[PDB]
Amino acid sequence: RVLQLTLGNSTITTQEAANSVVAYGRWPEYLRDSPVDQPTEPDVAACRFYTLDTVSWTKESRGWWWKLPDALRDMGLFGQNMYYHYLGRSGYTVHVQCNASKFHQGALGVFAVPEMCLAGTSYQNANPGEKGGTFTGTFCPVDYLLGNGTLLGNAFVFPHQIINLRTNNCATLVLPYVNSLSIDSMVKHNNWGIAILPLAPLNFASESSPEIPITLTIAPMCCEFNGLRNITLP
Amino acid sequence: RVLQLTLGNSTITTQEAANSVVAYGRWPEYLRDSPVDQPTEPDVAACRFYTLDTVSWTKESRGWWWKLPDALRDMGLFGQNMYYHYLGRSGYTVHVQCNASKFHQGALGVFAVPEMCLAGTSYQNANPGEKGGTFTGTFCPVDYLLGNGTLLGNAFVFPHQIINLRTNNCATLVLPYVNSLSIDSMVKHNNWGIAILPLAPLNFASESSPEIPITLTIAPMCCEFNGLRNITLP
Amino acid sequence: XXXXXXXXXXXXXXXXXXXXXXCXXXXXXXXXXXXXXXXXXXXXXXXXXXXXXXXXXXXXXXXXXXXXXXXXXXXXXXXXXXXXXXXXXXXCXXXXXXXXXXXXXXXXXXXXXXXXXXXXXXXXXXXXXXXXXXXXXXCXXXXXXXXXXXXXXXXXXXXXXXXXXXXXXXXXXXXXXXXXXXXXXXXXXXXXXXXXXXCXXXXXXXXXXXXXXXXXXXCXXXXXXXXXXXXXXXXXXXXXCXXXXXXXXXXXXXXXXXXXXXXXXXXXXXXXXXXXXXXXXXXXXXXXXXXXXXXXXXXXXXXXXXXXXXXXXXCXXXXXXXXXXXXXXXXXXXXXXXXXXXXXXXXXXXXXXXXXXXXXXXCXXXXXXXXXXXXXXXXXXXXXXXXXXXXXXXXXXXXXXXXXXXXXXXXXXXXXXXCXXXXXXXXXXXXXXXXXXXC
Amino acid sequence: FCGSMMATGKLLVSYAPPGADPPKKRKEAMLGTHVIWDIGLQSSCTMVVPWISNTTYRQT
Repeated sequence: RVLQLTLGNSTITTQEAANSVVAYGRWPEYLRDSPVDQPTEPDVAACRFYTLDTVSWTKESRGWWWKLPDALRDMGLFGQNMYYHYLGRSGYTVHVQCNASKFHQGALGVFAVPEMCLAGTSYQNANPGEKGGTFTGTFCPVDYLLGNGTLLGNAFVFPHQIINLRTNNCATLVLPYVNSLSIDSMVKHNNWGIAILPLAPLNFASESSPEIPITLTIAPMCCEFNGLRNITLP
Repeated sequence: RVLQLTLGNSTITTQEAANSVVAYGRWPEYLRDSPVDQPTEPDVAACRFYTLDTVSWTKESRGWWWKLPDALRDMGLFGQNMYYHYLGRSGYTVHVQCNASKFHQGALGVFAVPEMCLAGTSYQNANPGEKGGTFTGTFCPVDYLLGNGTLLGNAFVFPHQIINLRTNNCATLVLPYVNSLSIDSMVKHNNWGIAILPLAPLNFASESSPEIPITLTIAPMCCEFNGLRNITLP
Repeated sequence: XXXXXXXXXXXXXXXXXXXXXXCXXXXXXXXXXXXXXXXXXXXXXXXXXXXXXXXXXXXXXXXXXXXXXXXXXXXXXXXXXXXXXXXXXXXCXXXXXXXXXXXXXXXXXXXXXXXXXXXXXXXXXXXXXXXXXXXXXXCXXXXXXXXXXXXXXXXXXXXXXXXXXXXXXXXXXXXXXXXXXXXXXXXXXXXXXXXXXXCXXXXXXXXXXXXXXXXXXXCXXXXXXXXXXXXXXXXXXXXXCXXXXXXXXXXXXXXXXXXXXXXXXXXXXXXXXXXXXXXXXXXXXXXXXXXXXXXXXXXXXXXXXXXXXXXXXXCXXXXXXXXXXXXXXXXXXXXXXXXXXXXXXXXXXXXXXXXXXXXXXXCXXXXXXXXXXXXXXXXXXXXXXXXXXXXXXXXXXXXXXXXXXXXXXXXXXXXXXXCXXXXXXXXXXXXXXXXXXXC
Repeated sequence: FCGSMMATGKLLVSYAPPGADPPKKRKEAMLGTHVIWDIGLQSSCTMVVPWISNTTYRQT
């Protein structure tokens, strides 16, 4: 069975979004009552599954990472909205599938990390846009650290899902908007940050594709923006 | 008394739109029933009063003219819509005021002309964009002809209104969409064309502004576009 | 980033024929409506001129003959009238107005005409030069419709070896001709010991080899940039970008680098509208182009100067496609050499240098570092039929050109010409005349 | 698709509507309308392109 999800001009097929995890079990929604609260609401075409360029997981692949909204600082509309607008706030459904054959043992951890400050500093350095940033096992923040001198084994606190190949081959984190504010400048501040690390090292059979692809399908949800609308009076 | 008309981010003050004329007494509206008819409906921000650069009417001014939609081939949004879209159709309220002092005798005729083929040939030649095109009294199509070797005196057939200065100083034509089709390529085909000619020659008192300004405030109404939306099926 | 690969770099189209300059872009050169390609025709030692834009329409300062084509990646140029002024390098772009340019190397279109003979005009050495022990035997090879213009200097009935440095000039736009002024420099004792120092020129004009032997006994928008700048290794090298209008362009004060042995390339486009700029990916850490909000001026500075970053920077503040703009192209050099004043040596026009209807009476501005030797005539008064030769490069990193101003044989007593050899580098003014010798 | 039963991948099929230009990069095409058809899940992507024309009868 395969569900075919649609968001206007975009469509994604999904085996079974049974293993969907909403971070902190909070579904993303708009700003509740708590016009005057300037909720410019363009939930039309900026809410379509976008697809980042796939990375090629290999034997010695350390890991990948993308900041959000950053990633979509170009995905057409949404990327636009993050300029004609000063303020905004979107949740996001991140949908990571990585099709592989039944002969590829391996396992990835997808970690959504609120305010993912990757340590070891210059805007561009920490914003790899749409191609994401990679880790290293010794610029590239240390993998088993996630920049921040932490022991990997604890990552699992952060909304996470494990793509153990000999089972599900997809994963879907659902991040809701999270921040110390109620709305904010979507451009200069990346609420989330998705890191994908290989837990079990990718291994396969003799003559088989030695580099399985993994795609990210980030769809901004219930997004909104500030206001330019002023007011007049007679 | 002065009415203050609003269309989102734009606002126009108008003395009294009492002398408003709808061409052929047909108000512009959308495509009636006569989704399947692919009526992509973005009647949001493309429907705001735009304002063309004012022309300076003088003694020896012959006349001016603008093709529509052409004119708005740049007025932000609407101009955009005429590219991301293949098909479209908009009416328009054209609102021509020309503030002058009580000491300026003069009179203009505003003529809306469906399919205004200005004769004497190269796209750019017949599409002066937003600054409009001017006439001449002998490139510049002959004024008392409107290109087409016609006698001026008959213009009045075409939806028209006369700005006789010693009376109303504004004029508002309301064109509805007109064409041999039901929808069309807004870009390569100018449904209307507004020509403003001075009937009574502009004259004034000794030391007074010798060049009264006339502004055009074209607001596209009930506009719509073709479709990119395809369809899938299991 | 739509590219371009201008094939057929070398092409010689004579007058009366039809030239061409094809384009082959890797990516499309049109998206919205019109094309982003174009047809250019830039001569040697010039700025970013306006020939064509949008691949269909024509730019300001051009004729109607130059047509348009290439509504895609595969574009080309058009010319229905070839001449001597048609000699200009053509390079199709892939941008209309946006600040994202990346053009190809170049597809030059040379000109030709009926072959002519190259007369030998050998002059004697100056006195002020000979005193210093810089006796050089000059020989001009101008007024010839052939590229190959050799000048082999002799000494005591034997051709010299490792004692000459000739320099050929550009293609004169008069009747498709060229020039070449060579000089055989030697020591004082060397020139004194030698009886005669002849020089032959066997070009593709005459049957035999002609020479001239003489005994060494008796005989919309604009932007005026600054001049060239001199600096050392690991120093500063910027360029002035000031306009003579209200302000700059809408998009931004774009720049196009022009280094030695290259056509054109985009580096970075800095705006003078507000503050934001936009550069290319390749150039990084050496395109510090800012904006001066004082008198409507821009900048084109580059830190950590290298041999590569050393290029003539300017700004072509073009708003529309037809009415464009360019700069003076203020050269920014980076080498290790001391500056020196250009001393002008007077070379008299003898009967040997005379061709029965001419008398080459010019000067010699040798021993001048930081190449800047422009030899004018009577403080830049008359300049017709004369062409400026290219400066040669020495091992020491100096420059010594040879400018020969043609004159009348009879007119060598009444009037007198003075060639002002200026040098802004060393800032030494000098204007030596050229009197006639009896011999 | 009519390749291995074990083979697997994802192809993006995109409908560039008329007037525009066919997309040349996958990216541009993902911005447009487009199915992301997983080889491995369904051996066949179907998709009805829609009817359009100003001149409400296309000329052959």
